[PDB]
Amino acid sequence: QSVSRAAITAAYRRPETEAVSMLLEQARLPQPVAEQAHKLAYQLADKLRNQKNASGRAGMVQGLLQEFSLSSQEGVALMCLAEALLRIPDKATRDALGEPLIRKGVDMAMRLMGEQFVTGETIAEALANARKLEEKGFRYSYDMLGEAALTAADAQAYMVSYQQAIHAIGKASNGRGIYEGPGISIKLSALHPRYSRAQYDRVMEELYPRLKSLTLLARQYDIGINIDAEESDRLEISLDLLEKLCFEPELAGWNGIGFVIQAYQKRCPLVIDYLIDLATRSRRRLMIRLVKGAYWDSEIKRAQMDGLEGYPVYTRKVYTDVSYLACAKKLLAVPNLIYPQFATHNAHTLAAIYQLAGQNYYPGQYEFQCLHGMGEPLYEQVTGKVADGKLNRPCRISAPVGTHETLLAYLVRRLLENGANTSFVNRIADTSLPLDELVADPVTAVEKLAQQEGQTGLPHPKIPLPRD
Amino acid sequence: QSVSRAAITAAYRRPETEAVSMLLEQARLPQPVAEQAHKLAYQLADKLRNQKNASGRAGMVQGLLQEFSLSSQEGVALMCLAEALLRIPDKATRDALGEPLIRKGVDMAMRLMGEQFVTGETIAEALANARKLEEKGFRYSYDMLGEAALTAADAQAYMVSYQQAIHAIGKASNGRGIYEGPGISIKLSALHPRYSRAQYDRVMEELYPRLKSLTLLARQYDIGINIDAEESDRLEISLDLLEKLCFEPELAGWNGIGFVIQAYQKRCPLVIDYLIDLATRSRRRLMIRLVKGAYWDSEIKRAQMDGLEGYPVYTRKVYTDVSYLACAKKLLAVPNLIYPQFATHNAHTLAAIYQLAGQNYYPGQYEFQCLHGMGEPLYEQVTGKVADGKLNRPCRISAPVGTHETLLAYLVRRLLENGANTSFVNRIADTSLPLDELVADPVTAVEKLAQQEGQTGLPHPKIPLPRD
Ligand SMILES: Cc1cc2nc3c(=O)[nH]c(=O)nc-3n(C[C@H](O)[C@H](O)[C@H](O)COP(=O)(O)OP(=O)(O)OC[C@@H]3O[C@@H](n4cnc5c(N)ncnc54)[C@H](O)[C@@H]3O)c2cc1C
Ligand SMILES: Cc1cc2nc3c(=O)[nH]c(=O)nc-3n(C[C@H](O)[C@H](O)[C@H](O)COP(=O)(O)OP(=O)(O)OC[C@@H]3O[C@@H](n4cnc5c(N)ncnc54)[C@H](O)[C@@H]3O)c2cc1C
Ligand code: PRO
Ligand code: PRO
Repeated sequence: QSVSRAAITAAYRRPETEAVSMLLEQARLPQPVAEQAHKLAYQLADKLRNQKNASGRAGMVQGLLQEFSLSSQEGVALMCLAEALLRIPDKATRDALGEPLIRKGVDMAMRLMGEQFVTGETIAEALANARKLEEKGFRYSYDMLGEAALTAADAQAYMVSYQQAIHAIGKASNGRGIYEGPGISIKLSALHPRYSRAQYDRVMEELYPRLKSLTLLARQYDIGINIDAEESDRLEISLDLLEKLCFEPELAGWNGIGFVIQAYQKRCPLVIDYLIDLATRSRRRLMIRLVKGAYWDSEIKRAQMDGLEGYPVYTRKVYTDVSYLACAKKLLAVPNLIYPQFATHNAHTLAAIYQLAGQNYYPGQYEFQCLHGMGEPLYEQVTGKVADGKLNRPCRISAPVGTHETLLAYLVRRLLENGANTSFVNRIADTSLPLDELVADPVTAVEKLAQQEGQTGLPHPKIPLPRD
Repeated sequence: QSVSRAAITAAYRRPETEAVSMLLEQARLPQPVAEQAHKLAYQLADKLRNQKNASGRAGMVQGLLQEFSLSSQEGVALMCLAEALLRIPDKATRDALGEPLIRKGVDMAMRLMGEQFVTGETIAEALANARKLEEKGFRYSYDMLGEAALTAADAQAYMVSYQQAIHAIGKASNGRGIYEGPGISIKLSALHPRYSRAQYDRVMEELYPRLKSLTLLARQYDIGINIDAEESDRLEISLDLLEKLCFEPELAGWNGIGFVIQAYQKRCPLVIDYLIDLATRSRRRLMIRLVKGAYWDSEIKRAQMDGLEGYPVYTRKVYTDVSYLACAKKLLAVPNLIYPQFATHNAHTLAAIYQLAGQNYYPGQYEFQCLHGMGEPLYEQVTGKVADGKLNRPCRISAPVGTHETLLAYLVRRLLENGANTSFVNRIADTSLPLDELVADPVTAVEKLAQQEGQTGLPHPKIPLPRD
């Protein structure tokens, strides 16, 4: 292994106290930036939570809930009475006065809950919905749903669907290019049967030609093509496929190759070192999507079943936040080698990146990204003209495309993300949680914990090492 | 009285069978137009009701509500189970498994329900919220809340507030003119103490100088100034004030004077004849807002208490719809004399006007109008580029401005409008009412009734003549 590859391998499951301790100073926002990040986060979160005055309206209630000392069911009864009285037109009059059931229930609940996250059933239908937000400065990346191909036929169907999508998106793009125009994202698990346990030689012989073919096609249309990151035990093979791809003669001089890295992995900073080296050696700018990570629940369960030395991911959410900030700094440092794409729905994460990116923004410096159905509310404050009170930073929406038959795995990941009490999108709905706690700085949070617990970066109390 | 004024007076309370019979053929859409109106209405209503697939989602439910023959509380219990099961991260595991209380209650319920209809507490705050929709082709008219001045001081305060608003809107308009730029609306009841019973000589001596002053000021900024229509027994005096205003030398050649007429009045078509004559004599194009009418409940109660020969308004909602269509045709016929502004939230009314207005639309031919908090959803399909799937017709939003202390009377009118089972905005929420019934043609509805009941335009069965 190369120096940078060896360093990745060695960091696979290193102890959390150690990993978190190393990240801390790399993630720390310089005091001035910290404060600007705080103010911007607070404001973003305020406008988002209180768009329709959901807090000021709670305040008006409690103001009467005390002046009369009434209960919940009490105050409501009064409002109904007041409503009925307001429907009196004249003021004077008002004044004077088996298993299939279960199998189907799950299918239906998935489809009902899933609609909000799907852009369209077909690529043409998704493209049709693009202009509305593209006219406002948003960009799109299309995500053909369907993964973990089980058969050769499965993988073939996915391959054909991706090709068709690229032709369609590429015709829609119409020369707009990899930054300003739409792109596509692909899952390697979709292109090779039984990817989860696939061996190196079969992946190269079979998966790679498909990856190359799609990438050449994307390049012909000059659209971005991004490789999604999946389970942690596929990181290594994904790097081998990326390595090989970046040295294809037909791809020389083209900067449309994109790759996701997951901040919840202890390996993330080390993967960045490798990528910086790869960009240098292959003479290109890589489009790098920095994400926190979508498979956390399964990663913990997987590690606990394999009874290994440790976890490949962090066990406290705040450590993932710290990792993301440290990694973001590393990416922003090398604008000649990387085009960073900062995927987040978290107002603080967004504000911190906005500040870390420094003065003198230019369009091709970086972009934000979000998931359809989750990020638009927040990024409506961000993408757009400064005169209209926006930040004038581009956001690319990831737009799932497919029918109910391909929706399951993606939906479950969205359920987990939205429903977790640690998630920003969950906590911002909790009007009992003060904005300041919601946008609290992750580094300072970690230092608080370290003081209270006796050392930095201890694992989650409820998540012991697999061997315990 | 002039011929046209005499004809108004004589129509004040004419029998509904007679009034409705006269309107019917004036309102009838020529067969071809009728069908295009139907298709457009249907489509507008479909997109509005089913924006987030609220009907297709009901269809998916009932499809299982039968395949298992489960009740409402039953199906829900299943969805919760299916939701909990979808939160299992791994598929294998999932598979294997006193009076102040009342006085305050009314105040609070008003403010809570009222927020959705108010644009801002102050004119500057309302103006600040303009760009978002003005950038999309919407226009605004600002409605300083507060009416029925009881004292001389009250009316003075309203006068001062209107003046300040005109300066602010006029500075915001910045030369955009009466069609493309924002304007203001005023209530005469706000400018004169105890307007409801005010005598002709005192109104002219006191109200008129204030009306003139505001209109001259509006003209200096070249912004529209619209006179709201209020209770029916103030129609006559409002016409006298308008008559006088239109002959002011300082207003000669200026077409920014606006005036509301209420289609639910039997007098409406006759008022149009008068207005057409007034525009001719005073040598101007009048901005005429055709509305159905906001005071129906009070009008019925007022007439029943005065025990007069009949009602000044129709007693069936469908007759008001017919009156509006007939009046709309009359207005569209005289583009040199009137700039018609068609206020409606009703998809059929809108579609019918769109068709009646004929081929070869030009911006200054007419506009649509709506109330803030009620019309934007519908007009998002209407105002905008044809390429984006819109109708490319302008809509002017009426935007209430003021604090909770001025909100009461307006809110009650909105409660009545929204809550009435006869209102389009109520029925469109009723997913059990088929789109075709919702957008049913009013003339054909009236003819159906006439066949079933034995004659055309009979009063509402539940609303006898006041003397019964
Ligand atoms: C355009 C786009 C593309 C994406 N592509 C991928 C992809 O290819 N692969 C993928 O894995 N994800 C991908 N993601 C999504 C992603 O990783 C999640 O949306 C994300 O982790 C949420 O981060 P957040 O800052 O919005 O929310 P935040 O609420 O700030 O953080 C949320 C989360 O932190 C983590 N976490 C939660 N609990 C813990 C814990 N106890 N210990 C340690 N970490 C914890 C998680 O990673 C998690 O989702 C993509 C997202 C977008 C917007
Ligand atoms: C910009 C703007 C300015 C306005 N200015 C005024 C104004 O100065 N004065 C004013 O009075 N209104 C005014 N209105 C509002 C108005 O009159 C109501 O919003 C309106 O009547 C609703 O009509 P619609 O076509 O949207 O709804 P629809 O549901 O199609 O019709 C609604 C209604 O029909 C009528 N109605 C209801 N029941 C009956 C019945 N049993 N018999 C006969 N008629 C019935 C009513 O007039 C009523 O509101 C204005 C509205 C707007 C948008
Ligand atoms: O599949 C997922 O969950 C993430 C989110 C978009 C694609 N990668
Ligand atoms: O006051 C009302 O109710 C109507 C609606 C806007 C102004 N005239």
